[PDB]
Amino acid sequence: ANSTNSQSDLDSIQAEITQRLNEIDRVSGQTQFNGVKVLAQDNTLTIQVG
Amino acid sequence: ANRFTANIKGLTQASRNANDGISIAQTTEGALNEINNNLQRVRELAVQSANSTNSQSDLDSIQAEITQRLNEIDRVSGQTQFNGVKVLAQDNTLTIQVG
Amino acid sequence: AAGVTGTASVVKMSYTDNNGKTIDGGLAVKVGDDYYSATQNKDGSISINT
Repeated sequence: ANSTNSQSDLDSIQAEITQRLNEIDRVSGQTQFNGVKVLAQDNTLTIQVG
Repeated sequence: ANRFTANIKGLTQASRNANDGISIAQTTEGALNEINNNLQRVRELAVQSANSTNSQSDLDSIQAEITQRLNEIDRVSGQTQFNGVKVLAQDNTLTIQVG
Repeated sequence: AAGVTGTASVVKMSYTDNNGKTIDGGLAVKVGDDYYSATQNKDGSISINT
């Protein structure tokens, strides 16, 4: 929000923002339990307890 | 806890935002003061001009002094800057989030 | 081939910021308000990057 920023500094910050977002996507895609992409799709997993 | 943490970080950032705003304001005020200093002193010569007894050589000399001060005003206005920003060099509105 | 309609010419890029600072880049091709990054052929002709 700092209007003092020049376009160069704005791009500097944009760079880290983009990198962090892409890292979020990376972790979401790559996380998995025994192959279950626990962060790649809405799901409902069954666990018999009785 | 997450909500309060986010609020804390945002307020912290607003801190430095206000700090830079104050910095630019003070730079502006200092430049303003110097130009005022270099302006009223010139108006003094202008008033001196009014005397009828002056010879036109003296009138041109006083013109030279006034022009020197105008050049100095322009030079100082150009010099005045902050973090690559020239406050007196252009009309502008600057927005500093504080929330 | 792309169907771009208008005059084709080679221009050099200049950018200015809110500070008033200015910079210049390489070469490009301008059709109306559009632009395309350009590369120099060794003979002096120009090509569009893809």
